Amino acid sequence: VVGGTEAQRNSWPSQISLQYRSGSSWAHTCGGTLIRQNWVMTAAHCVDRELTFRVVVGEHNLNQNNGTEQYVGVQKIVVHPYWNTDDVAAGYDIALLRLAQSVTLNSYVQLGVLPRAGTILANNSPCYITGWGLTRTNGQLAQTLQQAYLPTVDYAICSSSSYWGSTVKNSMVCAGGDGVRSGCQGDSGGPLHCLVNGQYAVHGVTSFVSRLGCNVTRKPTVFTRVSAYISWINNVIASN
Repeated sequence: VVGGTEAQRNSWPSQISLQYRSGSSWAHTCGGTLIRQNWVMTAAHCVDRELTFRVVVGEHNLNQNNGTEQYVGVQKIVVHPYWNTDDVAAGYDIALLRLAQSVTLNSYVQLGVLPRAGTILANNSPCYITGWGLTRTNGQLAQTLQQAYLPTVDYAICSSSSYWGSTVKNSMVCAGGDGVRSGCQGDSGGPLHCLVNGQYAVHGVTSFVSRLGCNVTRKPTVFTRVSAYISWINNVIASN
């Protein structure tokens, strides 16, 4: 997250860190949202590499443990069947991870709230992106979980020629694009949390930013629209 602030440790308890095995260690690569005690929602593109993945729930500072972490292996990966790695503009950038064990819920570890199927946000709706992604274009991952206020940019604006043009689809949510705050590499897969009727719900799965940089005016961060995939999510979980 470029241009954000450190979150409170209990603000975003559905946020997970998706990590891969790197030698004798583990490295954060992506975010995700805990959606059952044994299922995480992330971006398809985060799992294109055939790596060994784990999920960390309750995490806050990737560089300093505080005793609220739980670590669990990824047991099964179900990528959206229409995802194509070489065509992120086509959409379908979503995947579900079944965890090896169910995590324990507490004030740091909670299920994310998903929207009802088909819900679209009015333009300029209030949302926050969260994650450990780069804090500057070509920078480094955050140590502490970051948040940034990123109001939505509706489809009509986001798909206009000076924004994302035909790269954005109605199965996506755009947010931000001021040139100051944005997602960045390493935020992918994580949530866009939007305040509706007094409650935050996870309306987005971080999918892409511009090739030119993370915080780029008229290139809002682009998320998979969770509410386009409710039936898919429920069908995968019921089948597995």
